[PDB]
Amino acid sequence: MNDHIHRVPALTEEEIDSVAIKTFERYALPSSSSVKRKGKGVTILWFRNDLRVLDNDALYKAWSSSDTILPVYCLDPRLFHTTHFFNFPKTGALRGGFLMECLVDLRKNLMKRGLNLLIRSGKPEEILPSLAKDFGARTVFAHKETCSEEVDVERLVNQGLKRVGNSTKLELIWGSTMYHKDDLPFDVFDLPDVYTQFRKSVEAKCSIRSSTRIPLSLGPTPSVDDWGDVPTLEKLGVEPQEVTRGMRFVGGESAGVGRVFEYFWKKDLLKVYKETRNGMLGPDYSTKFSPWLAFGCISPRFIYEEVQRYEKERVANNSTYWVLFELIWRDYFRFLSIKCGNSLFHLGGPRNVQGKWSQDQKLFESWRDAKTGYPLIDANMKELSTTGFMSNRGRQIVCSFLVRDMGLDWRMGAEWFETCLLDYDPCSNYGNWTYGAGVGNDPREDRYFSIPKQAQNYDPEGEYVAFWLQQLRRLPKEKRHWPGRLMYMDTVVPLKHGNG
Amino acid sequence: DHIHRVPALTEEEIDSVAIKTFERYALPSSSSVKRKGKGVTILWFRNDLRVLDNDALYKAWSSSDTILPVYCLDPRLFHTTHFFNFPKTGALRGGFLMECLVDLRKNLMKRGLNLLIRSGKPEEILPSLAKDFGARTVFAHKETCSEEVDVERLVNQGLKRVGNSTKLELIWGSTMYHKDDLPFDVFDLPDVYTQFRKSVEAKCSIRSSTRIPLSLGPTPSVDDWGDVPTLEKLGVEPQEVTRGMRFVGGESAGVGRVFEYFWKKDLLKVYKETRNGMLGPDYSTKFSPWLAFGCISPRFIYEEVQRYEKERVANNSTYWVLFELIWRDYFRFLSIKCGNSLFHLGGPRNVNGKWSQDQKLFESWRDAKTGYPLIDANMKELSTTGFMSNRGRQIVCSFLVRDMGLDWRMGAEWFETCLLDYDPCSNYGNWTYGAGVNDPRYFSIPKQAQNYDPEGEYVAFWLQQLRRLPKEKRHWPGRLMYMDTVVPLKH
DNA sequence: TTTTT
DNA sequence: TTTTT
Ligand SMILES: Cc1cc2nc3c(=O)[nH]c(=O)nc-3n(C[C@H](O)[C@H](O)[C@H](O)COP(=O)(O)OP(=O)(O)OC[C@H]3O[C@@H](n4cnc5c(N)ncnc54)[C@H](O)[C@@H]3O)c2cc1C
Ligand SMILES: Cc1cc2nc3c(=O)[nH]c(=O)nc-3n(C[C@H](O)[C@H](O)[C@H](O)COP(=O)(O)OP(=O)(O)OC[C@H]3O[C@@H](n4cnc5c(N)ncnc54)[C@H](O)[C@@H]3O)c2cc1C
Ligand SMILES: Nc1nc(=O)c2c([nH]1)NC[C@@H]1CN(c3ccc(C(=O)N[C@@H](CCC(=O)O)C(=O)O)cc3)CN21
Ligand SMILES: Nc1nc(=O)c2c([nH]1)NC[C@@H]1CN(c3ccc(C(=O)N[C@@H](CCC(=O)O)C(=O)O)cc3)CN21
Ligand SMILES: [Cl-]
Ligand SMILES: [Cl-]
Ligand SMILES: [Cl-]
Repeated sequence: MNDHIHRVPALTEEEIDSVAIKTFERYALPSSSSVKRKGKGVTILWFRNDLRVLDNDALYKAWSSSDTILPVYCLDPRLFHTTHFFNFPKTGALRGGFLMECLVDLRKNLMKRGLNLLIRSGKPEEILPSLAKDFGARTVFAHKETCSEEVDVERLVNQGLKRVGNSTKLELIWGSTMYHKDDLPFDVFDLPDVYTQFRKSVEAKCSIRSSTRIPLSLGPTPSVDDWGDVPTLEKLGVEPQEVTRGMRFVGGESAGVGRVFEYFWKKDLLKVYKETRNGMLGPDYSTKFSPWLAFGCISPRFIYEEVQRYEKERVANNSTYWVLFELIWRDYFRFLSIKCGNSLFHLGGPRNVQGKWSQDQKLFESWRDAKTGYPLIDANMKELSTTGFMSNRGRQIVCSFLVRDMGLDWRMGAEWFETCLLDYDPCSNYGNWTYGAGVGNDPREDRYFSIPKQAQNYDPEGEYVAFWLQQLRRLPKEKRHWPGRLMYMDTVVPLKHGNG
Repeated sequence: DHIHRVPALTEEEIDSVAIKTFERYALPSSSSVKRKGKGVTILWFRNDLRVLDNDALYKAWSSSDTILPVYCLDPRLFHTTHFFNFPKTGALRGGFLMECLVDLRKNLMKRGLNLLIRSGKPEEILPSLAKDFGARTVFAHKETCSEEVDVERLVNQGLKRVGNSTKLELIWGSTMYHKDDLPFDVFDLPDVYTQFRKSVEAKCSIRSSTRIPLSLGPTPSVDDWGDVPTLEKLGVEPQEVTRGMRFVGGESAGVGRVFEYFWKKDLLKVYKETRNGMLGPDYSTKFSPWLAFGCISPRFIYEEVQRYEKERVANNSTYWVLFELIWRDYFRFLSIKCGNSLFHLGGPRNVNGKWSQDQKLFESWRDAKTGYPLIDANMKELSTTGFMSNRGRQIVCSFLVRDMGLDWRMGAEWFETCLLDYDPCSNYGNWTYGAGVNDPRYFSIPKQAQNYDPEGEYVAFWLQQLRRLPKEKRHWPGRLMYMDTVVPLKH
């Protein structure tokens, strides 16, 4: 396989810059004298989880409705407080570091287009109105978000701008999804409660829009005395962390488009994606696009166009389709977050299921700290805390284990994923947790995963567990799955099914 | 005949009062706001059938040099109810709607505009008009519930299909407190009304009503402004009010009733004392039918309350009218938070109980043959007038759910057919609340009869056979004097 | 019913 | 906890 730490993408920094230039050139708006800018005044572009220049409608609209743009990112102190119910760190060190890399790359890429990124630490509803006043901005453009916390910030910013006068308007633009909200065959209040019904409808009745093309010249900015430093984690009360084993994701749009190139074109792996996507070990088994999608470093419309080109130039098969099937799951949970609102975060979930659930700290800590006694579980939980990533197969398994085998309040698992995952997204995280916990609005199915069966089918040689739990390396297949207590450790709970 | 027009003003008195109200609130001139070169716009009316305090109308006017107002008679409005298939719009509300449209056209014409009336789906009508007239924009008020928001989607996509350029602009209205001014996003709306009320009263201001110029013209050149469709064309047999309150449709009549209730009769200052009554126009504002169609707005009502508090009296009753309008806002915002759970058997909380849909039981409730005078008189008033007292609505809801054990949506859908003031937010909001399937309650029929109809005058008015009887037997008559009871009382 | 003893 | 045995 290779026992080195695996950079994602694995491209050299010079390969990344070359691919980035070619990609930006391929999708560039071939000049635009037709767009009228003169006399349109100053605008502020407020970045959140859309840290890219490519295929960015908020940026396009800001540019087309102004003569001067002030791009701004606010490091919101609330991002580094604690989680809602159980008070874990709101943002763990690994995602914190990924965010900083995203910001460094965004500033660099904006500079290539005649702009810069203003960085400030503080609450957007305090920073943005002050900037709008100082620079005389007519508008603040930003992407629309869906969940409670984010929409509350939108309200506070809008009310803040109002409080300094009329004129300055907050303009929120839909983004994030492969299928556009406005193009759906239903309002989101009537979103089907079954995914298959949603997928069939959009596939039959909708089209995917082309990527928005962005000009190579986006300047000028206003005259700014201090563009601000990239913040450091220590200032935010977070101890920096470096990956010591496994995958080391690299933040930013440049690296993100680099990974699309790497996975699709250089390694030619898209043609077998459906075959390998239930793997757990290494970068090759799946796209690994999720951290870049969560921060908006890349966009699904861009990915879809790359898939289209791959299908023309190389091959179209069930694997080239399945990547889109999975991006449609991302769309679904995004839209479902609007339909469900805060019931997405409640114990009973969307259908308000009753009864039970332990919050035993000792049990939870054994799951969190990879000390359950089941190698399959512990390896996954160790991968998570070490790298900020876990395989899709692993996420499903550790969810079932915590809910069903341990009997724990599922929100303890969801909030720990919120702390740890580079790709943390409230819609996808709480969506999949409620789905896996059996508290979604989807019809009743008892989705119990057998740990022994999962180990045999998806880690048949014990390669995955041996990688993360190196004391198991010397053992053959069967002991890797079931090592026994002295070699490994005690089991904290019995298994509900598939032998105790 | 014992028929009471609401308001009790002649058509000419209504005109006089409306003129004075329009002039009081008129925007004094406005050459300042420039219009020239701004092109054609379409104003799409739905349940906002007024000129006063209309932000959709003002924005359409300020962003254009020419305005085409349109109302579409949507055929889906005259199909059937969702679960139990009663008429989607009953004859009495249908008649009220047509009167509102005639008045709106009149009031728009007096401002140099007109009203284009077409029968059909907005998503088919509006894009065609946009294209033919070269409209840059279609302005309309934003709605909150599934059916209305689906029409918004279909119109938007229909405009995209003719081309880019033509944009649908949806404006928040309807409420006393503005959505954008709330101290929380609607996803975090308090599940208890009292917390909502205390929050908005402490942290929000009520905006001044939007003032409208007296001259709004011109319109485009239009060949046929369209006739008002008859109820018979739409598959509804006309119905007249044969007894009780006869509400008069339109903004003019609505502003007339505000004048009548507040100023002519001076009743606002006792509103809280009288509001649990059931007989006659005097006991409450009776604003609801005009509010439901948007013939009047709560910001205008608040401005009239302020003036009354200055020119007449301020006390607990003058406040209480605002308290109740805040309930209207709450259910509107709750419709967004709850979505379609507002219409489901289990409600927002998804309660799992057991509920009969027995057709025989439901019909004795519907047709005022329960054998309980208080219940039957209220149900008769509803079917005869399209209105029922607030006190009555609470009682008949309690009776249907708890004494008869019926699926509450049967009663909610019957209200949807009959009520002049039908509003999905307020109706299904109040039914879920009353049925105990709300976000956060039994009525004793005998107690209610004694406390809110002591002399039996209400039941006697609607139930002719009780009129001869003394109050003792008006409360509890019996089989021979009235009829048998279809179910016993739970308590 | 995406992925599930 | 609008009105509530
Ligand atoms: C308990 C649990 C929690 C999860 N939390 C998150 C989360 O916080 N953020 C997140 O992005 N995904 C989450 N997922 C979904 C999924 O596991 C990850 O998106 C996936 O593992 C990322 O790896 P990849 O990019 O190589 O995925 P691929 O298999 O290559 O899929 C391609 C893309 O499709 C999307 N996708 C794939 N599967 C899902 C899915 N199950 N739900 C939604 N989108 C999907 C992602 O954008 C992903 O990048 C969660 C799943 C579970 C079971
Ligand atoms: C089962 C049930 C169903 C209802 N259905 C509707 C409906 O479809 N449409 C509707 O407008 N009202 C509905 N209501 C609320 C209320 O009964 C009526 O608004 C009221 O009777 C109208 O009479 P009024 O204008 O004279 O009220 P007033 O006592 O004079 O109150 C003034 C205004 O405040 C508002 N208001 C008062 N009470 C309520 C309330 N409980 N909920 C919301 N707003 C209120 C109304 O806009 C009303 O016009 C319902 C109540 C119940 C119990
Ligand atoms: N990025 C992100 N955005 C979020 O909105 C979010 C997360 N992450 N992670 C988990 C938290 C928890 N979420 C919650 C959980 C509960 C309520 C809630 O119950 N609110 C009440 C109203 C206010 C109150 O009384 O607390 C409700 O009735 O909905 C809201 C948001 C928001 N969640
Ligand atoms: N004016 C008005 N507007 C409405 O939206 C409305 C009324 N009146 N009167 C009652 C009906 C019933 N309402 C309903 C009831 C159920 C769903 C519903 O359950 N929809 C599904 C998705 C579509 C489906 O599967 O049927 C859902 O999951 O929410 C929607 C609207 C809309 N209601
Ligand atoms: Cl976008
Ligand atoms: Cl308005
Ligand atoms: Cl009467």
